[PDB]
Amino acid sequence: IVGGYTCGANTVPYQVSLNSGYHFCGGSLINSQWVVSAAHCYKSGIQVRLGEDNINVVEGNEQFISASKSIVHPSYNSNTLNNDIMLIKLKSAASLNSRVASISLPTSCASAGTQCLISGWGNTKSSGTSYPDVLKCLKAPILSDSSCKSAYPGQITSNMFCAGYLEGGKDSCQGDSGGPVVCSGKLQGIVSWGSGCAQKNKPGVYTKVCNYVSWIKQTIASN
Ligand SMILES: C[C@H](NCc1cc(C(=N)N)ccc1O)C(=O)O
Ligand SMILES: [Ca+2]
Ligand SMILES: [Mg+2]
Repeated sequence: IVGGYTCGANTVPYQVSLNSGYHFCGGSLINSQWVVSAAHCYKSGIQVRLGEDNINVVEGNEQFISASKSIVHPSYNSNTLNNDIMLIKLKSAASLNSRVASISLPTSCASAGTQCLISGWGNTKSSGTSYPDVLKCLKAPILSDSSCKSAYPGQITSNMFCAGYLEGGKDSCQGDSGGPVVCSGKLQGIVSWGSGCAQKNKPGVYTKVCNYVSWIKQTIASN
């Protein structure tokens, strides 16, 4: 997260860190056994880490659970990043409490101007590499479809939306990928891509979760 602030220990209970000997992507807990992340975050040997703040120190409240299976959307296109969504089933159900809780799926899509909370342990520098120890937060609004498409001509599909600031200085970044975009208590987006980080006229692009609610439910029900 670039230009954000320190969230505060366990203030974002649904945030998860995907770990393979190091933090490589974020994710969101949607129930005791399932996590939603980005399809481009797929890899074998994933350990899901819940209840984290400082990802380099065991502070208490952490729960490390292995992924039993990862389900990348069948129509995911790695060239366009269309359908950039993946479901991860936990080997064992997580113990839900005040520090580890699930986030609700949306019943309807969010409108432009809606304020959302984006979080993650991704890079905090627009020019260079600097990964934080603790979870970072950023309040950002969903942009109009017209501004999004004007910023990324011919690269925005119906399954994506832009959020952020056109002036630059505030944005999600590498490492935040797969993480949550929560608006009014609902998971509306997944950190997907963007041109660089916090660059002017280049807002972040996110997977539009409201288009996948039926797919998520049907997939979870059959697995
Ligand atoms: C570098 C490029 N990722 C870019 C990227 C950009 C943003 C953003 N500006 N909001 C968020 C997450 C990302 O993963 C890539 O993975 O190829
Ligand atoms: Ca920790
Ligand atoms: Mg990336």
